[PDB]
Formats: sequence, C-alpha cells, structure tokens
Amino acid sequence: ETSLVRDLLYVFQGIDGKFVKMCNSENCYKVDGKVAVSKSLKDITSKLSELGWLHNK
Amino acid sequence: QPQLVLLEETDLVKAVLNVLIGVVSSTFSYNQALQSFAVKQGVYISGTSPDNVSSLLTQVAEYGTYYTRLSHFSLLTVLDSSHSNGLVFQAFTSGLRKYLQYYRACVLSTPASLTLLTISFLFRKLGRQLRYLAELCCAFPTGVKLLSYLYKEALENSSNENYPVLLSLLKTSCEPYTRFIYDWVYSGVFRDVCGEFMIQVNEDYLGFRDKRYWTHGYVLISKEVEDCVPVFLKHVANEIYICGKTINLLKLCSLPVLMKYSVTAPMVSHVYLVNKAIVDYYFVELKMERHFEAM
Amino acid sequence: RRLLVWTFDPKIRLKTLAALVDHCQGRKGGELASAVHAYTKTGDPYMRSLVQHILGLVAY
Amino acid sequence: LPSQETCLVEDLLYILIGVDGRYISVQPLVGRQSRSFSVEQNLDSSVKELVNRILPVATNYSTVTRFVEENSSFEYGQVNHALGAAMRTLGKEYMILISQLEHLQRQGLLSLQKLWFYIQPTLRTMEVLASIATSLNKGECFGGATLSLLHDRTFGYTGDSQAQELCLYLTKAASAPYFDILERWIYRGIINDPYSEFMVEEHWDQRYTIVQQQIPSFLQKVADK
Amino acid sequence: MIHELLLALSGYPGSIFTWNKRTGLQVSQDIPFLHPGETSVLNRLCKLGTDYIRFTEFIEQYTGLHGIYLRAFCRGLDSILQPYRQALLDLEQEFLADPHLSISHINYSLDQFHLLFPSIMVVVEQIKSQKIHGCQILETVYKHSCGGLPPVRSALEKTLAVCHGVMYKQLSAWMLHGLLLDQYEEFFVRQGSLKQFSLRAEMLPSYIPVRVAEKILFVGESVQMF
Repeated sequence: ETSLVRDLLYVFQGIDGKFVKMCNSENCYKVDGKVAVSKSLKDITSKLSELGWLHNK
Repeated sequence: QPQLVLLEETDLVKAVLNVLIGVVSSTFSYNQALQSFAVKQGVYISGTSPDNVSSLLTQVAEYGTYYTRLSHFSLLTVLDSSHSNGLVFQAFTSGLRKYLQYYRACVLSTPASLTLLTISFLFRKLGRQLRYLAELCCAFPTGVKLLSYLYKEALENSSNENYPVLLSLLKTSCEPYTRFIYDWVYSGVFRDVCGEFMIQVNEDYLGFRDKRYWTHGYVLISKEVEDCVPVFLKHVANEIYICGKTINLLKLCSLPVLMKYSVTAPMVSHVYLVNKAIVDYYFVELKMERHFEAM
Repeated sequence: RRLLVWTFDPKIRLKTLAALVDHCQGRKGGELASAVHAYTKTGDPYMRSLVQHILGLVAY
Repeated sequence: LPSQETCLVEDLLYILIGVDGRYISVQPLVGRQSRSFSVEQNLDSSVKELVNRILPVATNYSTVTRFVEENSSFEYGQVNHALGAAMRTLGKEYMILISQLEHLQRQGLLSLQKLWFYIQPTLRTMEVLASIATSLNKGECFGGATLSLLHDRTFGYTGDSQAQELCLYLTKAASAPYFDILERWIYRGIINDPYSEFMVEEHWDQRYTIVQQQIPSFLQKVADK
Repeated sequence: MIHELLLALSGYPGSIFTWNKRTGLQVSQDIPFLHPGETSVLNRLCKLGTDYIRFTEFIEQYTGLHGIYLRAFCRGLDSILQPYRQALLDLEQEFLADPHLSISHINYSLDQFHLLFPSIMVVVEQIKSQKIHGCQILETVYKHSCGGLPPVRSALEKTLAVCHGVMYKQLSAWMLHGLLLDQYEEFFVRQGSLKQFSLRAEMLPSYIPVRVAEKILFVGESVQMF
C-alpha cells in the first residue's frame, strides 16, 4: 500500500524506484512480479506509469 | 443410496449462494448437455434434517438454472460478438442487463443466512419473476416480433411486480424504433444499415416525374402489419408513411394502453402538422386551380 | 485512488505539453511561430491560455 | 480458496492498466495488437470461468492502446492525430475508475464476481472503441473518408442511445480540425493544409480546381458548393 | 439428520426417498438409522412437499390451456410460497446454532403448513376438474374465499386481489382510449361510425352486479367511436 505510494514518487521524479520497470517507451509500465495479490494495483501503477513517462518526456 | 456422513449447515448457505450467481460449488455440478445444475443424488448432505435438502436444494438450483440462461442470452446477442441480430433485438437486452445488476446487488446481500428457508422465501417473489423473464424469449421472436411479444407480456397485468419491469423493457426496446420515427417525419433520412425493419430504395427515374419516387411498393408489401408500438400502427403507420413521403418532397424541390394512448395523439398531432405543410406547399407551387380552369 | 484525482489535473496539463513536443523536433525559429499559432486556433481556453503564453514567448 | 481468490483480484488488477500480470503472462500476436493471455493452471474450474469472462475487457483495451500509440507513428497534421488523443482522454478516464477500484482494494471487500459487475458499463464502451480502432487500421483511411467511415460506424451503432452518445463525441472531436480548416477555405478563401488535411487544388482559362480528395461524408451537393 | 428433511421438503429427489419428477414417490424404508415411528412422520413430512411440486408444474405450464388470468393467478400463488420459503431459511440457522436438535420442531412448523397446503391443493384440483378458462377462475376463487380458515381466507383473497387488479387494468384502459386490449377476447365487452359492442355473461363476475356491466360497456363503446 504505502510502499506503492513511495514507488510512484520516484518515477515522478525520474526513472524507476523500488523495482525495475525496464521500459522507457510507450509507457514505463510497472512490474511487481506478484500474482497472489489483487489485479487492482496493476491498473493503478499503469496510470502512474503514464504520468512518469509524461514527465520523462 | 448411501454416499457418506453429513456436511455442515454453514457449508449449505454458501453453496446456495454460488448457484444463484451461476458458479458451481463443491456439491453443484453444472451439466452443459442439459444446461442445468446437478446436486449429488444420495445421503451426501441431503439434509441434516433427513433427506430434505435433497429436494429443497434442487428447487433453488432449478431457480439458479434460469439465471445462467439470461446471462448466456445477454452475452451472445451483443453486437461486439455478433453481427446478425437486430437493433431492436439489442435494445431488449439493454433493459435486461439493468435487471441483471439488480439481481447481483440482491444476491450479494443475503449473508448472513440463517437457514435455507430464509433465503428461498425472500426469493420466492423473485422466483416467479425469473421463471417468467427467461422463457418469454425461448418460438424465438426477433426484432419487431420480439417487440410484439414483449408488449403483449406487458399487457398481462393482474401482475404488479412483473408489469413495471416489462413496462421498462418496453421503454428501452422502443428507443431505437422511435429514433427512426422522428428522423423520417422531419427530414426523411433512413438511418439503419442493418435492422429487422425492411429497407426500400425508393429509386426515382429522372425522366418521369410520377410521384417524385416512381416506385416505392412497401417493405410490408401487402400484409402491412406494423405492430405493437403506439397508436398500434394500424392507421398512423400508413400516414407516417405518406408524411414521410412528402417531407422529402419539400426537399430538393396505470395501463400499458393508456400511456400508449398518451404517445398516440401527439403522433396524430404532428402528422397532421406535417400534412398541413404539404397542403401549403401544393398551394404555392402548383397554382392548381388556374390549371384546373385551363383543362 | 485519492492521489489519482490529484494527478488527473496534471493529466490535462502534461498531455497538452505532449502535443507540444510532438510537433517540433527541430529548433529553428520561424517554423516554431507557425507551430504555436496552429495551437491557438483551437478553442477551449484551458490549454489555449497555455499556448498563448508561448505565443507571447516564441514571438518575443 | 479465498486466498487464491485474492490472489486472482490482484492479477486481474495488473492487466487493467496494460501491464504484464503476475500469473497471467501475455503472448503477443504481432506485438500485442490482440493479446493471448496465458493464465496459470487451475485446481478448480469454478474460478477459471470467472477470469474467463473478465479478459474480454483487456482484449478490447489492448486494441485501443495499440492504436493510440500508433498515432505517435501517425505524427502529422491529420484528423487521426486529434481523434486518438481524445481517445487517450477516454483512456485517462478509464484509469480513474480502476484507481477507485484500487481505492476499494484498501481492505478485503472484493471477489471475482464483485468487480465483474463493476466492469459491465465499461465493457460495451471498450468493445465499440475496439471496432472503431481496428477499422481505421485495416484500410488506412485518411481525412474525410475517415469521417465517412465513422459515420457508417455511427449508423451501424444506431440503438443503445446512451452509447451512440459517446461515439457522437468521438466523431466530432475527429471533425474538430476538419472544421477549423474549412472556415479559412469558406470564409477567407485561402487554405492552410499541413499534409492534405482538406481537399484542395492549387489555384486566363486556368483550370476547374474541382477537388473531391477527402469526400465529406454528407451528400455530394455540399462539396461542389 | 437435520439437512435431509428440509431438503426432502423442497421437493427434490433422493435414493432413500426415491422420486422420479413431479408426480411419483417410492418410500424405500429399509433404513437402519430411523425408527418405524420416524418413517411414518417422514411420510407426513413428504405429503407437504408433494403438493409443493404439484405447484411448480402449475407454474411452468403457465409461466416461462391459456388465458390472461391464468398467470394473473400465478402471481397470486407465489405469495403463498413466500412465507413458506421464508420459513425454509429460518430452519437453516436453527441447524447452525446447534446441529443436534431433533426433528419434532420441524414437524411443528409443518403442522402449521398442514392446513394451508391441502386447503389450496383442494382448490387447484377443483379448478382443473371443471376446465375453467377466463373470468370464471376469479369466480371460482371468490366462492373459495367465501370459505373460512382465517389464514387461508386471506390467502385466497390475496390471490383474488391480484387478478382483480388485471380486471382493474381492463376497465381503466377501456375508458381512456376506448381500446379493447384483449388477445383471447377475455373480457365481457366484445365487438358485436358507431361500431356496436356487446356483452358476455360467462366473462362477467356475478358479485359485480349485472346492471353495472353496460355502464362500462356502452360508455366505453361511445368513447371508442370518437
């Protein structure tokens, strides 16, 4: 929860924070490598992927 | 025939919860060959009260059987997975899917269940409704005939919880048809590219002026059975015809019958309002009485 | 979800800056003045105020 | 079983954003124009049919994101550049509803059936933006025959009046640069076309200057007038 | 055997209580864990589940002869199973608070249904043996609600009140437009500028006075000719 709130600020400042997102083009999509957690964070971290890619541009 | 010792009662109130939404439980096995739910036959649970759930759970699984038909029907008629069904056939489902989420909001509120009677008696009124609301379309009426089946079914009051939901289905399924009414009487544009309503071209020869159209026939050529919408489409359907013929002659030079009767006389009023414009348009262009004296 | 709507308001701000960066790969003036005047001809004074700011600044 | 369900709802949440999931891997057809999802093995076919009815909303989301990121390769002055960027605003709005679904994921209240009821209004919205985006990609229509194609897609939609209201907003955002170029040609007489944005011939017995290269979607009397 | 008897009460088959569908029963008591007294009451408890599936066949035939009042009689009958099915779920939490309670309280709740369920089963059997069609089900239920049994006389008045609402629909729509909304001509007004209309005695209720029938007919015939 809060660790994802910290993870979004670092790609808002620049390039990836907690984990490696390996994508500098078409969006900086976030990979957690977890399947037992919900699907719900993947869309949210997809939207913060967009805004981090927008500020990298 | 004996199978094994009893399960728990709290496992029963969760298994009836799954068959209502359309999901198999540990005791429910959906059979695609019959499109029905199947409980195990014998002493497996069957009732902590001896052999009673063996019959009561079949009454609610059969009640759960009709719900997965309506969700099956709604997914197969959408025009993102099919391209052979009508727009009026699609609009009947659009009102059905609003009834599906009311079923989903009600099944999600049944915890905490006490016993199997407290849930089936809450859905005893809903049990009569779902049994009606599935097999009206299962015959196979389509489009305007499906619109004709639903108006008859909304006409079947002495039901007071089944009447407003079919009144709402008449309100939604007539939305594409009434959209094709006012574009035809105000400009004369035919709008649907694929519909249950038959399409005529109205091709006019340039050489002969005969009636600005030179052939029309009818799309309902001789039977003329325009059905089940307001006025009942027995006279005004012949005159939304002729005022639709003459609007583009201007161009290029408590009861389901009472609310039906409330749309009816406005549809009588505007055809007479378009008919009194083409009488004035004949007055200003023909000058017919001087030609009448000349003959 | 609350941080979504506090970042949905930059999502109007930075995305019309992304339409600004797609038009001009070059840095030569003159064609930059024809670029931002093709963005002030659009209505909707949300980014039209922002493209008027640079239209006072590329003209300067 | 419920821990494996909360396993699933996070894997569902990963594919709503357009991100590769945890136990759902994505196999690209030609580069994820159409996504063939590989979900993990089942020990229960009950939850397999629950995720099976959810994945068409990410199939339709993959087509529109493929097309609006193809608009960056459409980087010219054309009506497709303004249409898909307005589709990115609808994709921006689609991400608001998921972030509220994630804001509902702040504690355990959701199952596979619960969010499937919440994806129902956005399913028909995503499937009509899917059929528009694949039809603009096949023939590669350009300009006003584009507007003729969207108008047949509006005519083919006729019915579901709440959702022809959305693609009515889609076709007028596409016609929004097509109308700003017209007032210079109809009220000033001098045209400003970046790359064949309007139909024009260049301007004694000079020539006809008859032109129909865009084909405005309405009848033929306006294009001569 | 708590769950076995609530679910023998819902009407579904077993292999101890073998049931084919909707009409036939074999008792099959070679059972070791019930007593010879306790199978006699399961036959008393099955007779209240036998008429409950003699009831759903009356639903699916009409919902899902003919007439517009046959399914008007159907949303009368769903209200008599509704506290029945409400009582089926209150027995469910009885089996969860303590799963050791024996069957006599379940016998006790079904002695309460013992005078509601045959008393409506004798009604539908008298309905289907006269081969009734139209308004004369409503007159059959009116002399059935002429009877007493104070829980049951309200129940045959609730089944009376819902198909009187379909009667209430008819003379409301007939007096607004003059439109005869009938498909199987199930109304006493029948088409016999003026466009004469006529009466019908078999579709007229006899508790409505006979001299009232032309007051809706002839005024409704005269609103039809406009």
